[PDB]
Amino acid sequence: MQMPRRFNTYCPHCNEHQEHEVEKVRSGRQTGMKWIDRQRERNSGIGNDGKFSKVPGGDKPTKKTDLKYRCGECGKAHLREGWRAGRLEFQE
Amino acid sequence: GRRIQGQRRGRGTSTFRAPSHRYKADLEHRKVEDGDVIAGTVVDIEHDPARSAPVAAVEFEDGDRRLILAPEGVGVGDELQVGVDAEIAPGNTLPLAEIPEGVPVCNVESSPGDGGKFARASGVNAQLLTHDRNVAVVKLPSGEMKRLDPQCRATIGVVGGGGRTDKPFVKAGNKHHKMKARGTKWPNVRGVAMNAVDHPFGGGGRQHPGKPKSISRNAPPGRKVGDIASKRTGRGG
Amino acid sequence: TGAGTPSQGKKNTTTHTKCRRCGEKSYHTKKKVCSSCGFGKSAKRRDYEWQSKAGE
Amino acid sequence: ARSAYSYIREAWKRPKEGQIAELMWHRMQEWRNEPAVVRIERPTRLDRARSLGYKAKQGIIVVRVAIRKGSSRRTRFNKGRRSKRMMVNRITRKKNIQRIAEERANRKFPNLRVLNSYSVGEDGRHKWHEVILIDPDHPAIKSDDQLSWISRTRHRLRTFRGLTSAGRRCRGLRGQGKGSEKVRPSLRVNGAKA
RNA sequence: AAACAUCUCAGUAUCGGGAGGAACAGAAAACGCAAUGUGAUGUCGUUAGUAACCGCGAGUGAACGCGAUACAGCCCAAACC
RNA sequence: ACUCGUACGGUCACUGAAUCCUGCCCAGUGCAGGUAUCUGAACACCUCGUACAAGAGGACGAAGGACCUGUCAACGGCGGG
RNA sequence: GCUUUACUGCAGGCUGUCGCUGAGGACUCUCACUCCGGGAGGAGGACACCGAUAGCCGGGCA
Ligand SMILES: [Cl-]
Ligand SMILES: [Cl-]
Ligand SMILES: [Cl-]
Ligand SMILES: [Cl-]
Ligand SMILES: [K+]
Ligand SMILES: [Mg+2]
Ligand SMILES: [Mg+2]
Ligand SMILES: [Mg+2]
Ligand SMILES: [Mg+2]
Ligand SMILES: [Mg+2]
Ligand SMILES: [Mg+2]
Ligand SMILES: [Mg+2]
Ligand SMILES: [Mg+2]
Ligand SMILES: [Mg+2]
Ligand SMILES: [Mg+2]
Ligand SMILES: [Mg+2]
Ligand SMILES: [Mg+2]
Ligand SMILES: [Mg+2]
Ligand SMILES: [Mg+2]
Ligand SMILES: [Mg+2]
Ligand SMILES: [Mg+2]
Ligand SMILES: [Mg+2]
Ligand SMILES: [Mg+2]
Ligand code: NA
Ligand code: NA
Ligand code: NA
Ligand code: NA
Ligand code: NA
Ligand code: NA
Ligand code: NA
Ligand code: NA
Ligand code: NA
Ligand code: NA
Ligand code: NA
Repeated sequence: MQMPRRFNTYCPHCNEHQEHEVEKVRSGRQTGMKWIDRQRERNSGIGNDGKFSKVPGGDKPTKKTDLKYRCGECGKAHLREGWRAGRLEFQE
Repeated sequence: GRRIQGQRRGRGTSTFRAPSHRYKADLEHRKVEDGDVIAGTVVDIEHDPARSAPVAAVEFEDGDRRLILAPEGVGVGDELQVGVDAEIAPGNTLPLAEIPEGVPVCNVESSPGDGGKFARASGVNAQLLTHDRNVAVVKLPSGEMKRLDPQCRATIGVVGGGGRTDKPFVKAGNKHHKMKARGTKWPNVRGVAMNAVDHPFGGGGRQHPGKPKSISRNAPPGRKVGDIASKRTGRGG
Repeated sequence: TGAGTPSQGKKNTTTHTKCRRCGEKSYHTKKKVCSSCGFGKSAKRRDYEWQSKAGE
Repeated sequence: ARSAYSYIREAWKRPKEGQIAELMWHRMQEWRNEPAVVRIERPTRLDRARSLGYKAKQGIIVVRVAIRKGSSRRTRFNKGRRSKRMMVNRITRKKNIQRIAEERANRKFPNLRVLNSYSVGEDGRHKWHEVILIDPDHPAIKSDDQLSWISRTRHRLRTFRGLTSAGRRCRGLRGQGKGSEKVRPSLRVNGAKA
């Protein structure tokens, strides 16, 4: 489906309607220093590694919208519920 | 499954051992201080139970009596010599350096003084091709060109008993008698005639190997069977 | 040949005999080892924890 | 001023440097041709020995023991095992090489008792330790107010029960506080969890 | 664990080596109710199924302290001879 | 162990005396050889990060794989129109 | 019990790296180390073996 790149809507920070800019959430890079990372190293040994011997689940036929709504005046973004969309293209 | 036959072998149990206690001598070139003066006289010709080939009994000047890997053409009364200055006649042993190129040789040492390792079976021989101060090039019976220290000793002539392979065994019984004199388990049951538990080719409603017969060099024992690291198979091409 | 009664006839071989060290008819005269006390194999006396129940 | 001993110690801080480096390169050649347990007239590291209790006295013995380097020389399982227990290559013994060395020396001298031991280097596949043993039956030791304690019956076979130097450290008894909950007073009394 | 792989059964069963009448531990490179505080070590009661671990599932699981029992503190290496 | 053995050896397999014979297929799988380029781990090395460290990234690149080739008395195949 | 391109692992083989290990992306040497020789000495040589680790193969086995 199509979606405007910018549009007026409620900003939970400003607490009033303002022009927001919509962007798809780009994945953040992992640091490899989280607790789970240390547990993987610690707990992996001889034989099966329990949970750490498992591999990548799979895919749902269509994913939900994963977006960031950025306020055009205070610059602070907020997140919203996503909805299933085979494709999402922005207008302008 | 169970260990395959090739694995039972390594344990060295009675069934797989050679009847060593029944063997005569460990054929090795005599040790000479130097000078070559060492000579002896052939006193008798005997059968070697470990090689199905003749062997010669020799009495050496200094009293030593030892069996020798006999080349063809050696008989009672003959005088054999071992040393750098040994004459160049069949039955004598001397370093590849003192040997004239183009002469057939047998019982060649791998490294000077090891007593002989190459070309020792019935009727075979090595071929001294090239000389040098550093390398003596010999062509082994397999056809390979081997570079050896010219100091490696050898015996002039071809090994006695040539042509043994020319006669067929004809019957199981004859193989039997020969096999009894070797460190080998015989007869041989085909893998494909066994059960899956006993061999990788075992099992099935009819006889055929499960997978392809060419097995990798890296296969572990118990699985390395069939055509080992075959560069090719069949006859075509 | 039946593995039962008919095969029992060739049993005239002496193996286990009265042991010099413990007195039991367990000294295997072929192996020169007592299966009861360990004589011939061990200076220490043969004994195992499984010869009795675990907590006893 | 510095004791002469302090120089032996200083040299051994860096066994791959200076003169000692060359001695080792020399010595090991002969050591590699020696047996598992060799009694030596004098300790290679005199300062070390005296520091551990060694005395140039009757009934005091020193011996160098060779032990292979590496992990456990382990046989693979011959019956059912869950993956976690199918291991072979990475399994290592819970007793350190120095301790193995002390036991081997002690068995060679059934009547003597281990006092202490120390390292004297290693090559690519051996590790060498010199063990100091004591004759608890020789007067001179029975009359020595510093070693006589080892003559007590309670001390028969000290090494085999981990009452040794390396024995106690290897048992996790070094610390008196945090970390020694499953260690003191003994590994067995704590259910064998350290 | 209602299957099962880590986990659990369990450092259990069993095996190898060895001491004593009891073993072992033990005079802090401790503790860390953080203190102007405690003062070797076992053990018992408690702290507490707490902190901690764990397909964060099922399960697993201390310690400091406190109240008791009994109390005990010393010898080398080296410096200088 | 084979082996008091050494290619006329002995190991590993298939077929199963003699006689007449044993066609076509290397795409898949297996084995083996080669390989410009691509891919390919760790150590050491370079960059960023951290007064250190975790960590992120780069350069180099072994066997192996991609790719090419040989091979069916190697696994096996030999149809529809 | 058995099978395999089922899941997960474990031996074993191949290969890089570190230690043993030394002198002057290709090279010489000798002193460790290895093998041959009764010895003298010869071959090989910082490789190989062995210890550690990393990648690939891995129903041979659990
Ligand atoms: Cl989206
Ligand atoms: Cl034959
Ligand atoms: Cl002792
Ligand atoms: Cl306190
Ligand atoms: K289990
Ligand atoms: Mg694992
Ligand atoms: Mg021989
Ligand atoms: Mg034939
Ligand atoms: Mg006949
Ligand atoms: Mg036989
Ligand atoms: Mg057959
Ligand atoms: Mg059948
Ligand atoms: Mg099988
Ligand atoms: Mg058939
Ligand atoms: Mg067939
Ligand atoms: Mg029966
Ligand atoms: Mg106790
Ligand atoms: Mg269950
Ligand atoms: Mg569950
Ligand atoms: Mg537990
Ligand atoms: Mg505490
Ligand atoms: Mg040798
Ligand atoms: Mg299975
Ligand atoms: Na851990
Ligand atoms: Na089959
Ligand atoms: Na002793
Ligand atoms: Na522990
Ligand atoms: Na259940
Ligand atoms: Na079940
Ligand atoms: Na778990
Ligand atoms: Na209080
Ligand atoms: Na093909
Ligand atoms: Na092919
Ligand atoms: Na069954």
